Amino acid sequence: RFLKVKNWETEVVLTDTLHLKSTLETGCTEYICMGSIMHPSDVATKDQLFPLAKEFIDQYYSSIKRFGSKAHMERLEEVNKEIDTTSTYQLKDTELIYGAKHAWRNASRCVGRIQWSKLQVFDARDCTTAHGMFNYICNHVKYATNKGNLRSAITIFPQRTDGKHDFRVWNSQLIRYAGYKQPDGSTLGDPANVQFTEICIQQGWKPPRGRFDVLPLLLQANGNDPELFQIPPELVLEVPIRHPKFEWFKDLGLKWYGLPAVSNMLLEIGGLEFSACPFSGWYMGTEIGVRDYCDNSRYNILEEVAKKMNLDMRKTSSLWKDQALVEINIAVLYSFQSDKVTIVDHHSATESFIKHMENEYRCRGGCPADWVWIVPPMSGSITPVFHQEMLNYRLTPSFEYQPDPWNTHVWKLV
Amino acid sequence: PRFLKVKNWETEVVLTDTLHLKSTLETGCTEYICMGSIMHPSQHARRPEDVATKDQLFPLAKEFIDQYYSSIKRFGSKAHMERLEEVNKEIDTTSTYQLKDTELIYGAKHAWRNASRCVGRIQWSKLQVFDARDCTTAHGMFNYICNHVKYATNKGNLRSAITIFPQRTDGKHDFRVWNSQLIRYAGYKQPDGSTLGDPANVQFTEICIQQGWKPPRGRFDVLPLLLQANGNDPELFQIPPELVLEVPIRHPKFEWFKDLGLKWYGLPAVSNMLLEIGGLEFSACPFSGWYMGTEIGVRDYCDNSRYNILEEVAKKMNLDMRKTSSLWKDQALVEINIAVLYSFQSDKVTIVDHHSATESFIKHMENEYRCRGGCPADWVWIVPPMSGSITPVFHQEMLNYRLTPSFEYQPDPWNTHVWK
Ligand code: HEM
Ligand code: HEM
Ligand SMILES: C[C@H](O)[C@H](O)[C@H]1CNc2nc(N)[nH]c(=O)c2N1
Ligand SMILES: C[C@H](O)[C@H](O)[C@H]1CNc2nc(N)[nH]c(=O)c2N1
Ligand SMILES: CNCCCc1cc(C)cc(N)n1
Ligand SMILES: CNCCCc1cc(C)cc(N)n1
Ligand SMILES: [Zn+2]
Repeated sequence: RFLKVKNWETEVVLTDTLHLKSTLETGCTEYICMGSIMHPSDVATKDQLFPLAKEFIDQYYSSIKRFGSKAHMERLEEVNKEIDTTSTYQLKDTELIYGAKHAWRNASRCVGRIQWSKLQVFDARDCTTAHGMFNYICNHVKYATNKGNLRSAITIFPQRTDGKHDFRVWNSQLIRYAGYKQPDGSTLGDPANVQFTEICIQQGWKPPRGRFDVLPLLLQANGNDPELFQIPPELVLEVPIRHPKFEWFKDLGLKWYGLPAVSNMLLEIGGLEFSACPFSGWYMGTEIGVRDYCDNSRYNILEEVAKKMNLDMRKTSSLWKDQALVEINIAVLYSFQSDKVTIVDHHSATESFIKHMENEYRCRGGCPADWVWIVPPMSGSITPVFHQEMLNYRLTPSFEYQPDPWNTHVWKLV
Repeated sequence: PRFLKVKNWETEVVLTDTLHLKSTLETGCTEYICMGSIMHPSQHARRPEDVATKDQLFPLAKEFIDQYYSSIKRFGSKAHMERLEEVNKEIDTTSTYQLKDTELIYGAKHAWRNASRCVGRIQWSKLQVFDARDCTTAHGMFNYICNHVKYATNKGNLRSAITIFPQRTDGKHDFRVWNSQLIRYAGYKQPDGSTLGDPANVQFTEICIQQGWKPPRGRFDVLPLLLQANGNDPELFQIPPELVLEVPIRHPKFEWFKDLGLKWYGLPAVSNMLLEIGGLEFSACPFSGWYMGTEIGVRDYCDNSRYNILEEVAKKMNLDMRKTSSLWKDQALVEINIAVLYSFQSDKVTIVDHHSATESFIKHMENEYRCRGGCPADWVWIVPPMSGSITPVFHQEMLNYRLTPSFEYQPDPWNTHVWK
């Protein structure tokens, strides 16, 4: 069986055979599409783990042209031994690297996947304490930041065992700014992080109470209560935002951090669950300029920018929001480029994704892709992905969402 | 199971959908694959190829009549049972049946109500329905369409309307409007290789010329109507220009913008879709409303395989066009959409910006969840093609499913018509 996808701007048609390899739910049914649901909705038994592990080992030995080899059969046998005796198993280094890259390659919501095979994998499965996690994460940040010449990386902590000894980074990203609700109902800093800021303050963090306080790391090892650590400031690269034409823009006092690093997701490889696996790349400009700065629930600077632009803010149909949004996004890109911090604009990024997508169809039989997430949050139809049909399905290895740790952790102190 | 929630991530409002339990045909998606960005994911239809047997048509007829009599707090009433028996005899003796005027109006309005790709549906029950089922010729079709266009245009105070020509019978006698919209501009393949006018319409424009249309060969030549009645060869008709309201595009600050010489028509009137009610297929059912500005200014003017005028606007704005990261395309894109909205509003032609339209749709969703238990919506199509996330629909989860009556796509008639 085959499925065709068409680009309505170029008329190119690609043929997806890879979707036959999926085996997890999309959330949709034959009569309902849930393609726009954010999350369409504790450990595997021995019998469940066996075929998951086999499927992965089979896929890895196939990836390296060794399917059916004596080394393939011996690995299968070895894995079955571990599951039988210990109810789990341990990946080889080569399998871990392969699995981490393919979770990225399989990430249907990610437009930056042309880069998937250039991922630096840091094996942290020997870590046992939150201090050790802090060390590993500092090394990751320093390596990935590379003085502005950003390099993709992931650090992988010990896999889940019984579910009572999970490793977790409680932060949603490694570097994010604090948010403080004020008595008058206003918000200082990032409104998205108000809740996590409260948790930190409660654990003993002394907040500077400013607009751009880098949050501390809150790190949990082996199921223990999480612990606070301050990332050394010299490892946090930041970019002050200015505009190439509006000299007043710098007077907004805006800045952002250079390294985007998701730390709250779960990496599944061969049925094993890596609940702490922070990974980092580099920014597409609209992530900061459209969402981070201009979401109503975020920094929400459209009004102030539009005021300084003297826009007619009485009618929506003046498109003052649209005009201000573009300029903010110009500033963001000009600022990172001036400081020689890696960043990609949404036009360049989506153009590379189409080339990546077509290469994937040729060499792999397809490329699962989430149009709802791939299309940038501004100027959608002037990017090539808008006109690109895409098929969404779930391949494993994969990155998965997981409950926030403060909703499931049971505390131990006092 | 028997309820699905959708969340708005800006407001945290959650809505609970039970209406999807009434969905009739396949979305194309499965457990394992989502086809939500496929233009035509499914060929699942309610009636086969053409002239159905009794056991194929009657169950669909009964379902629609049942739904209509339930809608008006009857069901099982005397008139409902007689209507069932009347449709039964009509199918028995003609292999089809005829809708009452009330059923036809109910069906048209509910096809619009069920149109998951339409952001305009808060207006769904305010639709003027012109019954053109007595039409027999392309000349009569022309007369019906002129009246529709004049009524709908209403000197700029646009009014939504649909004109419904006779239903399909055996599939060799279809009524068709060959135009994709009642009013579009021609597109001309130039000798060097470029394209003059609207590149979307090059094929249709060439069919028209091949049918004896004499093209003025300009950038905004209103195409003729190409009308097909009762399966005969289609015939060309020129819409009287006084019925075709147009808006010259100017900009409220760039005085040079008018010198671009751009304009657009006021009336968007889709004429290539198929209206399905109770198993009956109306292959010619032109419907019109009024524009959301982005439809002209983002897609019509700025798509690559359309008018592609970002280039010119950008030069005149003196933007840096060396690299993409200057966002010169984004910047010109905004100015063009400002001009369009300013131009329509200045001439008092109905138009809605994408901020107002998406706000109305969120309110329409809330209304529909409250009274109907759900609202089918296609996020891929509802979210505007610019500034997506500063509109409220971007942050609104939506469920998509296929309710009947409905508007369906159908093949372009020149791929299927056997000429005489
Ligand atoms: C290298 C440059 C990269 C770029 C430009 C990029 C870009 C993006 C963008 C724009 C999104 C949408 C995120 C949002 O709007 O919140 C995204 C999502 C995602 N990316 Fe990439 N990314 C990059 C690297 C990576 C790497 C290295 C990984 C994993 C090793 C990764 C995995 C993911 C995943 C799992 C998501 C989905 C996150 C979610 O659903 O919340 N990406 N990426
Ligand atoms: C009254 C104001 C209306 C507005 C502002 C509006 C807006 C829109 C927009 C922006 C689209 C996306 C189409 C595109 O981007 O090409 C659309 C699609 C659609 N609308 Fe509405 N619409 C209106 C009236 C109507 C009416 C009166 C009907 C039917 C009686 C209708 C039925 C549909 C259908 C069936 C589609 C899908 C068409 C397709 O897939 O090509 N709309 N509408
Ligand atoms: C591939 C993609 O589905 C296709 O280009 C769609 C996307 N969303 C759209 N949305 C609207 N309103 N109009 C369109 O033509 C499209 N095109
Ligand atoms: C409701 C909707 O699914 C939600 O707002 C999505 C839409 N598309 C997105 N696309 C990206 N890249 N990031 C997002 O957070 C979202 N949010
Ligand atoms: C959930 N989205 C937040 C940030 C997503 C992301 C991740 C990565 C690795 C790079 C990037 N540019 N963006
Ligand atoms: C492919 N759709 C083109 C036109 C869509 C449309 C239809 C109607 C009735 C109104 C509107 N504002 N837009
Ligand atoms: Zn789907």
